[PDB]
Amino acid sequence: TVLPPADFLHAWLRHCRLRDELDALAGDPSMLSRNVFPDMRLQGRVDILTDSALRRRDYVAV
Amino acid sequence: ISYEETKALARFKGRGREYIPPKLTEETLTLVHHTASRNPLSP
Amino acid sequence: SQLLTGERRIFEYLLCQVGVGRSVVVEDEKEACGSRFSLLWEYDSAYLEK
Amino acid sequence: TPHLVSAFERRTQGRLLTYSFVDTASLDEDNSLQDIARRGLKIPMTGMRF
Amino acid sequence: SSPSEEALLERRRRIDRELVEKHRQLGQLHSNFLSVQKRIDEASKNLVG
Amino acid sequence: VEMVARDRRRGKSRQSAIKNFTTLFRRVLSGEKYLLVTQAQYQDSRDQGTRRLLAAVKHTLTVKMCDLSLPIQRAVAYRLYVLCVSQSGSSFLRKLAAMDRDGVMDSEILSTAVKADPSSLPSREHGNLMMTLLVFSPPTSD
Repeated sequence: TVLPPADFLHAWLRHCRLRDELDALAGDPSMLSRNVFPDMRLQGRVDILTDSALRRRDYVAV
Repeated sequence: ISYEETKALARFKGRGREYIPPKLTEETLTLVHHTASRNPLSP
Repeated sequence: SQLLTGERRIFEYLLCQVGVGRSVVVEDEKEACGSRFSLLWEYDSAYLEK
Repeated sequence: TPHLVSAFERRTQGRLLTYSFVDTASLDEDNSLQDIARRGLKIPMTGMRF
Repeated sequence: SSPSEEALLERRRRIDRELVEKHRQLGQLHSNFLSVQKRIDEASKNLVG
Repeated sequence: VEMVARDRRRGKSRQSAIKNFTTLFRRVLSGEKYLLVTQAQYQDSRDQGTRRLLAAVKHTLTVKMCDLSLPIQRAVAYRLYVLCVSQSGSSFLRKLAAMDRDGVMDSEILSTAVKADPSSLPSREHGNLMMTLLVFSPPTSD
């Protein structure tokens, strides 16, 4: 809307190279940012045991 | 018959097993009539 | 506000064909405990009402 | 087991056969799922709810 | 309708589609983080209980 | 995909392939049971016989497996799914989904335990991470 038709053609040639230089300076890692998954889970065995309960656990076990 | 039978029994027409047909899709208001025939005697 | 995966699970169930019959109406579980009710040979299960 | 289906048929002759769902974690250490495939769900003298 | 103007539009579609997939990945990672956090809260109410 | 699997010309050529490789396998096995006894020094003549037997085993299984009906292949793929999803489960479920069909055909002592419930199962995309590592790994043997 501001440049005359002569200035805007030169500016358009400038702008196409500007897009392609932003193509180069962007990279394409992908991959590692795509194979990470929502895989989180809680596991554990916590028990409150009396010493005589530990006596009975060892009788069953070794 | 209608659309219901002529689509499912004519596009397939009893054929089957390897055919697979393709995809399915002043000058305000007066109640007087402004007469088309411009004879004043036409009504 | 939150997308819900809802932690889909490892539900392991046993579809037991439980054959109950001629049940006596009984209150909550604390009195239907085997060692304190002692059903007859006709009645064969205990309906926990409340 | 064919032994289990024969004993179940003899026990329930004039009763319903309701279909209950049993959670695998609600079972105690006695009724391990390895043990269920060999003898079935053993109900003790206290009794188990369905 | 230049080749650079509709190579611009191809790059609009590629990045915008990848934004849709990444926004769902933030949602699934956030849902899983407070999934395990709920397992912590239930473990606190159960072990202290 | 439905065109190719249901194409009759290729299907009955697969069946005629199965008939001809089975007769090839039977003849190589029958001819290898007995040697040839004449009056000459003879080499092994055995490494070519067993090479045609392995040729008539690999090629039979390529035809017979590629000629699988789609409902059958769907049931096999779902069986591998319940094998894959079982790994984040109980000890009995893990063994039973990987077949193992052997089993199935003063003293009030204070103890308690709190358990992490084994109902975790990470999201649906981890489900495909299961399957694409059973089918696209390098083969262990032949």
